[PDB]
Amino acid sequence: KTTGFGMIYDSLDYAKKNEPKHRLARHGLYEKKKTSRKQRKERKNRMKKVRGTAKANVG
Amino acid sequence: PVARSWVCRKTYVTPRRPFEKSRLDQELKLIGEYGLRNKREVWRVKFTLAKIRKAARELLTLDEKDPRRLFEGNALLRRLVRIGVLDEGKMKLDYILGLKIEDFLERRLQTQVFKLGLAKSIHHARVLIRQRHIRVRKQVVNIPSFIVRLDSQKHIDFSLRSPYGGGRPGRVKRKNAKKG
Amino acid sequence: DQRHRASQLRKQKKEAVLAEKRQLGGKDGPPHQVLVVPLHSRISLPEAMQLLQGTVHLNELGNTQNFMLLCPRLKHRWFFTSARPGDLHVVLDMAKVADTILFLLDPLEGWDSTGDYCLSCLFAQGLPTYTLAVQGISGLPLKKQIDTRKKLSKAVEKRFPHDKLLLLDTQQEAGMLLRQLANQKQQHLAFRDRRAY
Amino acid sequence: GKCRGLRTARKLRSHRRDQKWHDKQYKKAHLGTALKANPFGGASHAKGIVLEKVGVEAKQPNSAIRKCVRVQLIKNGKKITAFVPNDGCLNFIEENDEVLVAGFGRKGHAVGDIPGVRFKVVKVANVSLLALYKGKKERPR
Amino acid sequence: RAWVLEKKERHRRQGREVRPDTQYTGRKRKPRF
RNA sequence: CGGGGAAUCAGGGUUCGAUUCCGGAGAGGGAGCCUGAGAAACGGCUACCACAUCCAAGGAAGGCAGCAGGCGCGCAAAUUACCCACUCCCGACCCGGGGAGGUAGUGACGAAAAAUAACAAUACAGGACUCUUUCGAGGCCCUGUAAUUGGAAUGAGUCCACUUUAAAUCCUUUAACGAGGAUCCAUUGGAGGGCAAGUCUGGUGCCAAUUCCAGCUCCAAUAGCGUAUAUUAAAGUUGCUGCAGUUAAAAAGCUCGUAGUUGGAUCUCUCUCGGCCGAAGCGUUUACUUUGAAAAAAUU
Repeated sequence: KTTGFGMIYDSLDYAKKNEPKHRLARHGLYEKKKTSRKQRKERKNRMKKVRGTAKANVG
Repeated sequence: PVARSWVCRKTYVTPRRPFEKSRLDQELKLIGEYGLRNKREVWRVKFTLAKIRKAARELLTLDEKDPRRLFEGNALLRRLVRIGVLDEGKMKLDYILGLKIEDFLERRLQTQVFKLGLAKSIHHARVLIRQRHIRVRKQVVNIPSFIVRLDSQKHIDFSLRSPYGGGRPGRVKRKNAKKG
Repeated sequence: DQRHRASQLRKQKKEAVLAEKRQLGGKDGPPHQVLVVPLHSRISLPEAMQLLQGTVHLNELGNTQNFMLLCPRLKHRWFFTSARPGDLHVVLDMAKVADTILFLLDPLEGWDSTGDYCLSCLFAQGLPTYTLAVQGISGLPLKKQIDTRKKLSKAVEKRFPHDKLLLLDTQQEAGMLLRQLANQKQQHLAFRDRRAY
Repeated sequence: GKCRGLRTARKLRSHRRDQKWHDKQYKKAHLGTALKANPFGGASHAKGIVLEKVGVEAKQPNSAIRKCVRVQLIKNGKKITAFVPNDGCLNFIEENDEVLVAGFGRKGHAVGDIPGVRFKVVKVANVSLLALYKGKKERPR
Repeated sequence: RAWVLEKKERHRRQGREVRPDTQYTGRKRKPRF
């Protein structure tokens, strides 16, 4: 025997709104950006040493 | 802070005197008679029996119409009847002090597999249970120390995917049949 | 008064230890000499030397390349030498002057028979401070990698029982290894410290 | 005769406090100056530097000449002498080596054979003597 | 070895059963670590 | 640091609680503040003290008892990994962020389950039962041991796939391969004085006894077993339960000599105002005992 949990949604729009992003991704209905935490954290900490539109100039 | 439990028990007590001939011979008798692995299993059953007897004695010190005595004595007697140790007619607290280690050792799954005729010996029973050949009511059991209840006694059958049961032959018989 | 006494003794010990650690590799001392020995025939020594090489003064000989490395980022001076096991006089000499011995390993086995032989000779002569590094762990598929290190721990635990295994794949691990070599407790050898060499 | 009033609690516990102080184990454990005089400093083991090798003569009715090593403890500088299991295991120990030394075994008491040796050598050069004796490991120098 | 010889003699005068006295009476089995 | 609590437990006690829950305190040592509902805040500022970083020598900047990581200390303790999917928190917010937290890694701290073989024939050895006074006979059984055979069963592993999950790993589920010296080989200690266990062997020296070393045989526990140190129990060697003080450790030179501890016998419910009741004085005060409320979880 195998035991799991199941959810049948009324429409695909409700399934796209109320489901977690990972279960939508397992069906291929969602894709997430291919960056890690370290890159985002270091870029955010670099962006706070520069003022104004130069904040958008990091990379 | 973590979301983890740190509650655990030891299931046995090492004897206070390590070397005496009487206890060594009694434990060797029990191990040979029930096909056990080490002295630790004998001590584990001793510890359960000692806990049950201590609870029964502390209940026996209570007044005869204590609500705790009635409730918890009925619960303890009902459990001891349910696992097949006490008879349904000996449901009295005093009889609990008359129980031996051998009853709890009979109610194990290894002994019940040997006594029901599924195995040619007690060591054959232990090997059969450990090798996923034995099931209880639908459920494949790998634990020789699985204490069989009275209502599970008539439902020990022999594992529908096992070679001697449903019929797919094992590794050895399939390999030999391909040689010739 | 007890707290004050403890503070005084701790200040003494910490200043003495600071002086001892400040001597080696710094501007008032000799370069830190590091001898690199691959313990297996499967190790590519020149690419590891590329990884270890901050400015490099690349001195070289007829077959060996021994290079000085200056790094004022960490304020440390190295002399990196190399020796192949089985060259008995070469490994024994450049290990009897080395302050550090960097052993190189392959991910599969610990060492060959030749590496075992040179390790027996080095244990016999006397070991200075040593550091274990594994070279090709990231060339294996990821599914086995963790288990591989686990297995190689057994392959190390016989001769190096309580010692960590560092990795040498990229420049980042090279910098981390250089940091581990720079700040580390030094084994002091009686024969070579009683006599000037 | 001991007092047995219903209001003699203070007197009973004050007397018990003082007569507790008249016990050697209680006073050793509660005076502080035993851990302030133990070479191990309250510890079960301690590391040291082998100063030299000395020889201790055994008891009078059974003459023997046992071999010990004089070592100096790292953390507090005290000098102790430590026992080696046999004469072969003495060859693995050299002057100016790092050694890990434990007690001789009976919670702090001396040997009933070898007079006045208190400690035994467990590890030398960060490897055990038992492994070195049995050929399980080699030691570095 | 002389000690265990005297103790076996002491147990003999106390009249209790004792092992036979042989070559291996007082003998170190092995080094103790 | 205190408490909830842990260990031992006949009963009383004894020992431990730095440590995830609660309360407190601090953020290198002191001190003074700004802002704010709330801070004497340090992942805020300002000085002094102690350390210490860059420098063009004018200056500028500092606070891991956060998560990792390093040095030092030592007997003594893990990755400079992945993620906001779970639990929750914060914000202007259904959407952003969170080394809180979660998930992997290291991990014989410790606790639970549990492999390292099973059966059949044959050959010997014992024990029953039938027939014989017995010896003996049992294609009569049972039980052991095998340098003896025999195929049956299986996990440890190798490895498709699914499942797992944020993505994975592990477990669970399943293909294929996978066991005879089933070498796919269980260790750790102790024993020839006493608790379990020896009338044994071989080297090496002193004057047959006798130092040192290697073994064999046996015993115990077993995926665990030694050792050291502390502590508890044995222990009634701290004695309240429950020790002693002639001769063993111990009663004061002796009596008057306040506090503290202990102290002989005795003593057999109602008054006013509102609907037989409610309010009121309690009846000398207590101690003691029983009942009831109230008192965090987790732990037991």
